[PDB]
Amino acid sequence: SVQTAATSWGTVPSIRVYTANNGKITERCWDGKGWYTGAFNEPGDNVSVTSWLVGSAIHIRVYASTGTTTTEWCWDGNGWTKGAYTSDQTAATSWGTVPSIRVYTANNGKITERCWDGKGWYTGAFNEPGDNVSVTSWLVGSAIHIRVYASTGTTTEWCWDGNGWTKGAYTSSTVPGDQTAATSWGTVPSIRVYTANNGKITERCWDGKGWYTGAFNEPGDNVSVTSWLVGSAIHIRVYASTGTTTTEWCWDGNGWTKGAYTAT
Repeated sequence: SVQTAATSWGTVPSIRVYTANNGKITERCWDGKGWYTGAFNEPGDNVSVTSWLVGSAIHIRVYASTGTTTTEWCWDGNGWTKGAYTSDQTAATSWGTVPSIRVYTANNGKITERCWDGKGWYTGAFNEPGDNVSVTSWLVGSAIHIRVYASTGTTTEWCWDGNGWTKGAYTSSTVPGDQTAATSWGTVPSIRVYTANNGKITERCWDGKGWYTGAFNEPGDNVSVTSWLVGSAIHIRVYASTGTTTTEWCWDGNGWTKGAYTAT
């Protein structure tokens, strides 16, 4: 299967899905006005994405990986520029507006972190075993809360609450080498952790009071996910991948419906 990562922003919204097929990562945009190919094209077998907003514009970071080489590609409004990231399988997330970017790298079963406080990159304290990694985070107004999902060749949530990593209460039924995705929203928060286990992606949910299996159930060997808020209404977009097929599935508070993105 192809490998996919996605990001969204704004209440329109605008969604960016980056699909790595045979060493060439390709973009597919959605400005609320149709799916159209984007100006992003770089070499890569793996890609993870994150984005924030500064002012009325967007800033996208896209982390392409080949072997053990991870080159960052920036969109500060002005073209796709090479980044200053040095360090395969990766997962990125941001917060604030400086911003602050963590990029967890599940190179060779040991997940390692690279942090950006705005003043250069520096290796972070995170060092946990696992083949696949996903990440999500959220702000409470002062404290950042990161949830890192490590899957040994069993998925183990790791929790940073502004003070030391601690093992999380995530429970799910996985298969060897399973592939995971995650998104979050709200202050509670609400977490949706999707895992790909031999062509059948499942959902595990946490509204703040006990994990529980979600309603989502579709076919796929890879999952990416993103969400956004229209009011207190959350809209999630999950991208399942099999071969080159990539079917978009949409939650809009009203059951799981198919999505406008082509299978491709």
